[PDB]
Amino acid sequence: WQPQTGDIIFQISRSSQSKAIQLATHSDYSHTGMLVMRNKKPYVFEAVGPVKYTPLKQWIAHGEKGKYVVRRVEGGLSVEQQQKLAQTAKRYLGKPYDFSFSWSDDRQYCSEVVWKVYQNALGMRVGEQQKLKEFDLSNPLVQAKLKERYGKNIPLEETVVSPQAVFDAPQLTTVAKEWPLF
Repeated sequence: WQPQTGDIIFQISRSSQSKAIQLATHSDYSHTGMLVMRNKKPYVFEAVGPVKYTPLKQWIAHGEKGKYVVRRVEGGLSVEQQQKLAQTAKRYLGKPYDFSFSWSDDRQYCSEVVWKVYQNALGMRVGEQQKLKEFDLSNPLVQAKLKERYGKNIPLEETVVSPQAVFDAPQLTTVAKEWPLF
């Protein structure tokens, strides 16, 4: 794998919400970011409170067991497309972490910011949106974490984009994988 600006990278978060996210979204992925080459060095643009750039080596090390998978638009992006993603990403830097998973731009969560950058830079929708209530909220671990964060005021009608949703976007192919399934 030769990292390129725009590559979308996924990992298992070590945060306490990570398991609930995996369960609700039927996914192994609980954190995502987008590669940005800065002076030819790979950084991961990610919404972690705040939205920021992180050196790729450090980003990967933070994932559980160092596991990661990388998706890229099939056939690659042009240099011009890459420069538009990089440019747009700049507009979200410094935004705090979106603890509400709200679709407003005030704060950002991980898959929200990757989705919004692709949409605003290239007009690509990289992933299906659905309502919070449409996820799988049946597991008691999931219900406990929703209670912890939201109490009774769960935003059931909120438009959300999950990491799994971005992963399964039709444009994408896998270009790197260090993820043993044993």
